[PDB]
Amino acid sequence: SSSGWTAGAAAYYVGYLQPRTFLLKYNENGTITDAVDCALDPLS
Amino acid sequence: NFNGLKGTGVLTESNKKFLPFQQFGRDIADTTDAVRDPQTLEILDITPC
Ligand SMILES: *[C@@H]1O[C@H](CO)[C@@H](O)[C@H](O)[C@H]1NC(C)=O
Ligand SMILES: *[C@@H]1O[C@H](CO)[C@@H](O)[C@H](O)[C@H]1NC(C)=O
Repeated sequence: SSSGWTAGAAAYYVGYLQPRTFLLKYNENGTITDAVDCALDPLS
Repeated sequence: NFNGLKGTGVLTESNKKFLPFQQFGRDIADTTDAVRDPQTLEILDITPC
């Protein structure tokens, strides 16, 4: 009933966004193949 | 004048792929290089004269 219930496994993740600048690489088909950050690391 | 786009050029058949949400096609200089005809779905390649 409302008191007493068994549930199965479940996992989820919640994350927060922020204004960033990214570099995106397209392919011949037109699908995004890779993306790289611009404000994370000196190499980035 | 495809869907309100006053331009002059040559229209030919194009084999390029379109994502379902994608409609237009663009190049490095922000020049429209592909359109989808509103009445009938098709791939057209705009090439200047
Ligand atoms: C489950 O069934 C019983 C049978 O009478 C009922 O009393 C109970 O309200 C039911 N569970 C819920 C959550 O309503
Ligand atoms: C408009 O054109 C499309 C494409 O041929 C057709 O499927 C549709 O029935 C037409 N509708 C009207 C109201 O003419």
